[PDB]
Amino acid sequence: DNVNIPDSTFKAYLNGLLGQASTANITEAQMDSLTYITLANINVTDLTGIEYAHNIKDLTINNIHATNYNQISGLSNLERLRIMGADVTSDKIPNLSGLTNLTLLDLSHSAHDDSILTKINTLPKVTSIDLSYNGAITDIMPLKTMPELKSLNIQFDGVHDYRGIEDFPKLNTLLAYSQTIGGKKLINSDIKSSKLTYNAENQTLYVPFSLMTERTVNYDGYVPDFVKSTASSDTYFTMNEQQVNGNRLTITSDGLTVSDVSKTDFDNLEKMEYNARIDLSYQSYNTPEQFQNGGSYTISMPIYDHYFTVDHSLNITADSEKTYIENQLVTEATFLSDIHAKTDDGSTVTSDFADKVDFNTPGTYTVTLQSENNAGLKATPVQVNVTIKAKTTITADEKITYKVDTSKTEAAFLADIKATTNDGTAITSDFATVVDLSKPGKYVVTLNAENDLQKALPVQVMVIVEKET
Ligand SMILES: [Mg+2]
Ligand SMILES: [Mg+2]
Ligand code: NA
Repeated sequence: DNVNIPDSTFKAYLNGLLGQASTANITEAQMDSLTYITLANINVTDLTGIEYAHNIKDLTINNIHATNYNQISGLSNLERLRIMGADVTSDKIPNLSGLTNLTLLDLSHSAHDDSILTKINTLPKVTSIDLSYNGAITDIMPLKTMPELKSLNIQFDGVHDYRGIEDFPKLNTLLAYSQTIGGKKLINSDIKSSKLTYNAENQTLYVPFSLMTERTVNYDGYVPDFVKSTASSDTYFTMNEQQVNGNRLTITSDGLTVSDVSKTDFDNLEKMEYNARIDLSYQSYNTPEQFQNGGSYTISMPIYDHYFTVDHSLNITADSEKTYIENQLVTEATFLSDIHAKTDDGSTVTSDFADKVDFNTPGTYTVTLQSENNAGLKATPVQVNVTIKAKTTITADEKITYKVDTSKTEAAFLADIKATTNDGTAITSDFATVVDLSKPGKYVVTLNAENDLQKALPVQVMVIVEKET
């Protein structure tokens, strides 16, 4: 019954509580006398022995740079827990389902992500949570399953979607003002320039707000607008990492318009960033009814940040090899169908196929596809390997002559007339339904030959059976 507390600074703290020397020993009975533990702004790196304090109702930890927090997983009699630090990532917290008398949970000012929720949504008696100041917390819907949750703080947190909230069984307070959507867990899109609009007569660039796909949606489906201010604090818009001056911006409910944009400027556009405020103010949206009974539901004035990568290329995708046979003929049009040649726009594809592919010399030929949809076509060309295969050709003798009542098998006959194809393709025959060999005369057996790719032109052999003396 004397307790292992490996951290000198941690034990030092605890001895100060018991009025003993900083380096004194501590007793399973001494641990059990403890009503609270408050570690703040001291470098404590391991919490072992805590697993020991079975009687604390208050654990309060701020900025201690602990490696993890595992050892708290079963303090059944703990009522109020608080752990804050810029380094407290979500992994450092164990699952908290043991904490069966916990009413209060504050993990504010930390570096948690969404994986924290599935550790804390199994808490039976938690009335309130503060996940305030966690920028990487982006969706709070998993907390709908907690039975007693009444109050939730997510101030300054990057949540964007409130659809589901009425699922909360007992919630009457959501504090959710000033989210910074895309602040920690970045939002990026890779996009075709076709999705934008360049007008050369006005020299204007238009960017449709329909691209801002992670924008705030209130619980009832309401989608607030971006502010229309072109002040740097309100809108921060970037082209190729260069901030565009307010004087050039015009903002509507549909999108944003830049003036003074040249054709060269537009073509050179590789990146945009849209960082702006959302127009959602005091008393400007619906509140669900749960929160109207003397609670509060503020989801106001969020901030949105959205990175863009712009692609002006038009690219062509098609099957990249094909096989025809030796001397049949194909028209470029039939060629393109076969390989399914397509521009990414739905414009034209040309080719040199008629130039490169030689149908009379079996082999493999490089066709290069090209396409010019644009005012111009920096449409990089994609190559296709067209393959010609040898025509499957039977060769044989054309006459053979046998005595009556000679016995002959089919395979003997094909051997006798040196019947053969150019590729290992099997010859079929009407031989044994055409020749008699009991009755003299002239019999015409036709040879044939087929494979996966072609049928040969049939060949005739004249089998003469002569009544010889
Ligand atoms: Mg801004
Ligand atoms: Mg109102
Ligand atoms: Na708090």
